[PDB]
Amino acid sequence: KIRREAAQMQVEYQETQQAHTQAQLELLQRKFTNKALYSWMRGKLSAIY
Amino acid sequence: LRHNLSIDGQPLSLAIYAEPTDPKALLTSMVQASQGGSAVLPGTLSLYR
Repeated sequence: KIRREAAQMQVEYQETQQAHTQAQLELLQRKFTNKALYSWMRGKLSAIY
Repeated sequence: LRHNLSIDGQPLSLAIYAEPTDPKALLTSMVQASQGGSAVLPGTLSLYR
């Protein structure tokens, strides 16, 4: 039964792993330099060039 | 006999597992904003060429 508890807390460990990887993804999308800025870059540079 | 068990109280019908609904994933997207330009100041004409 202590082994069972250890397995369950391993499950919650990896669940927290998924949680903070999702947090990493969302903060990366919330960063300043992003897809909208880079699309502005590409479009303006293409036309003016 | 009333609760339909064994002689030692073990249930005669196996309890259903009741498999949970389990969690779901989350999603995020991009958000944009628009602005205008500043007022054009009339350039004070110098004397140079």
